[PDB]
Amino acid sequence: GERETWGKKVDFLLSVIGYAVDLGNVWRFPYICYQNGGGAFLLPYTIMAIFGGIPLFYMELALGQYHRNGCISIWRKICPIFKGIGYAICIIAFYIASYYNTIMAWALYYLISSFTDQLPWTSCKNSWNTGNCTNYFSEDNITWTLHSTSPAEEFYTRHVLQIHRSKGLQDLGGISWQLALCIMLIFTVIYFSIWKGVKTSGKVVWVTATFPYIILSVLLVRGATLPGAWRGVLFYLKPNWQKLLETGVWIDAAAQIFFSLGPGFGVLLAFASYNKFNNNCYQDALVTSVVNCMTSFVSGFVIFTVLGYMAEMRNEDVSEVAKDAGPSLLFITYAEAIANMPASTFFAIIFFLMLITLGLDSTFAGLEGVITAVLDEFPHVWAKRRERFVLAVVITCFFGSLVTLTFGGAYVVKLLEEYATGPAVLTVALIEAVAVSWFYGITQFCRDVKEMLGFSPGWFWRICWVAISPLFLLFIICSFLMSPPQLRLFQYNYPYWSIILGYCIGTSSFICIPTYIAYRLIITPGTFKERIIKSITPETP
Amino acid sequence: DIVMTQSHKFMSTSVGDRVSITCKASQDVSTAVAWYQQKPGQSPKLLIYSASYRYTGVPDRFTGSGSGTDFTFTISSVQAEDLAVYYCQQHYSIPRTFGGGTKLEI
Amino acid sequence: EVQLQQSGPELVKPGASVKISCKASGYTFTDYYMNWVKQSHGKSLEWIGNINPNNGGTSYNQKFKGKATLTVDKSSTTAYMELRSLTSEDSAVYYCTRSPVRPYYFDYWGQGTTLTV
Ligand SMILES: CCCCCCCCCCCCO[C@@H]1O[C@H](CO)[C@@H](O[C@H]2O[C@H](CO)[C@@H](O)[C@H](O)[C@H]2O)[C@H](O)[C@H]1O
Ligand SMILES: Brc1ccc([C@@H]2CCNC[C@H]2COc2ccc3c(c2)OCO3)cc1
Ligand SMILES: *[C@@H]1O[C@H](CO)[C@@H](O)[C@H](O)[C@H]1NC(C)=O
Ligand SMILES: *[C@@H]1O[C@H](CO)[C@@H](O)[C@H](O)[C@H]1NC(C)=O
Repeated sequence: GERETWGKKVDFLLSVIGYAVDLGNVWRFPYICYQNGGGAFLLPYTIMAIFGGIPLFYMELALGQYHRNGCISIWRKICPIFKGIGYAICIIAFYIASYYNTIMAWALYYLISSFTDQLPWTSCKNSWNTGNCTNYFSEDNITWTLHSTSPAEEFYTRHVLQIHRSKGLQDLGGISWQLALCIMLIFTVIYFSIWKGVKTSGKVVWVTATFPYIILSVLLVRGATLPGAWRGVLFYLKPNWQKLLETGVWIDAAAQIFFSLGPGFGVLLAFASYNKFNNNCYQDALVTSVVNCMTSFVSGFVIFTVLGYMAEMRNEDVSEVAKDAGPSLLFITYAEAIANMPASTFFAIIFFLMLITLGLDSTFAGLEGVITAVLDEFPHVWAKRRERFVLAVVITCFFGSLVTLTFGGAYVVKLLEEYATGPAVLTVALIEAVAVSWFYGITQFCRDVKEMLGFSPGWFWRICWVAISPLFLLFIICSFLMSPPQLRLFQYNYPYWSIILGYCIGTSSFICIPTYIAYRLIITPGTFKERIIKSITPETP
Repeated sequence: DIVMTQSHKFMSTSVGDRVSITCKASQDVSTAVAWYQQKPGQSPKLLIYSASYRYTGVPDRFTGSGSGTDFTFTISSVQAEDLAVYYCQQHYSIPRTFGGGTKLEI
Repeated sequence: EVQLQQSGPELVKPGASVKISCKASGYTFTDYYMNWVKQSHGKSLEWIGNINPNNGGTSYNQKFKGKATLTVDKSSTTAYMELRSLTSEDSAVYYCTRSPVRPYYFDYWGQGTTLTV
């Protein structure tokens, strides 16, 4: 009687779809599709989706629907030895919400600054740029200098970020009041849209996750008809069969699909924890996976048609203009691609709003997962008033992101995106998968799926849950632990101490699970094997 | 990679007449084509970039036209010093590649 | 007014290594790229690699992965090219050209590296 149920069946579907879509399929997926094998990227993408995303998604959805709990205390009914996975998920999601909200802050500042008949980043002639100006081409009579930069580039690095004022990661300079007020407004929006629960989430997703689709569609309509759109699609579909021989393309496709579906994060548990008792979760997982894949595909088309248009109006070979990886692709390149076209105001506004809501829905999903997990873990003093402990986590995440709002926050947000996410979430996901697959009993899980839906899955899903997906996850994490990356951003390299701190942050979340099994022994005295046999099998419901 | 073929090295047009030479491109390019000269023994020098924009410092004798796949390098009535070799360059894709070039006889 | 100096002729035993020089004078060396071209005995031109003075980057050709290692010496406005694992046919004339970022033409060249084997 302490749980709840969604308003309808489409509400949970749209909420999980909004959780499955983010800026990933907007910018990271197409750049990967071009760099990592060209048009020949789709086949390994589909392979890794069938073998790495759908199994995890189906398993987590079914377990969350049956057990009706979060991701912290849900192991009391499954396998209580890995309860630290819950707290690891909480702190991981704290890191994620602290670094992600800065992107929405950038987007909403772009929105609030894009209300003018002449966009402030179209011409370099403002009171902040330097003598290194270089207007959009419009001609072939100019010689671009290495030190010369596009007007939108210097706008993004000198007005919305003030990044040149940062003399290195050792110092920070100062917080920007503009971005501070912007992220404060976005945090108030998140709270006032997440206060009640899934009853309000299912109503706000109707406009939160559906509005991006119409914006993407009108952008595709605008792009696919301009002179030069064909080169974009040709480059997006031109295969390169030699690339699939290297393991790099395969592991990058695996990482892309795993981050696009995002399982093992502890939010599918909370979402399915409100679904009906015997809803068609198999259909739900399949539909969500295909919708996420199709969204990534159509977003790749949308970005690459305008990239090809820009490459025909400017010099060709989008590979050169698509130099850097990150939000700079949208905030600099696509920014100019939109600004140089007629009706630039409305198009920039709708694009910025689409990015804003594609951030907000994912933030909603993550915070829902966190609050539901903690409420299921601590229902004694909490769970009576849900409006409390939500302001707590919102203020904590805001004061954590405060360190990113500084003038040199791009480096730290890219660091948090690169190291705090991948390894921690991958180890957590693989550990919970081998727990619910090797310790809880895959035969018990199949019998449970039978009891819920009405027919047990075939041997294919069985071997995918037992053999394919664990090997897949460990292969990803081992490939990531094979080549230590030395990344950079905006002509600035990352020092070695920055790499050590990134390793520490990316490991301060995996060291969270052993302290639970350590504290399990002090409070409960006795032999080790007794606690092992008590924590390998679940207790009474 | 990118291959820019054209006529042979011997086939050319003598002095006084109009000299038009093309250079076949593998893929399609918008305007990213450039031509060069090199006297036998010396270093190659730039003539025209973007296939139509002559670099600052060349006489009006030089002309560039053609786009897409067919690129016309039209010259006419060369002087006693315009005789040289002419390769076709592009700016499409890494690695950039030149062409075969053509003589100028007589 | 803008002259670029290089090395001269060198007949070297096959298997050894030669370091080519490229002087910059006339235009700001730290503002444009520094590429190299490979041309055989009266044959076509072929691009070799790319050099950036700010960070010493190198986007080498896939056909010259190890045939030439490229470094830059911004103090003397010079950029070397470590030519290791040389054979007889790789004894070709080279050039040091300036090039702005993405018009990709070669304004001023050198004097030709008459490398004999
Ligand atoms: C066993 C428990 C854990 C032990 C400790 C693990 C600590 C790991 C520290 C970070 C390790 C490397 O971290 C990981 O590096 C890879 C490889 O570049 C990055 O990956 C990045 O570059 C690769 C290049 O191939 C791209 O394919 C990929 O899309 C991109 O994200 C990941 O974003 C980062 O998460
Ligand atoms: Br690694 C990793 C693993 C999974 C994901 C999912 C998958 C794709 N769709 C959105 C994304 C959700 O990312 C979040 C954003 C805000 C949040 C949050 C989580 O929790 C607290 O607030 C991203 C990175
Ligand atoms: C362009 O930026 C560089 C960065 O160091 C600076 O040295 C140079 O002075 C700038 N150009 C002008 C004209 O100021
Ligand atoms: C650009 O250069 C060309 C030379 O081919 C010249 O004809 C044209 O007038 C120039 N355009 C300018 C300077 O705007």
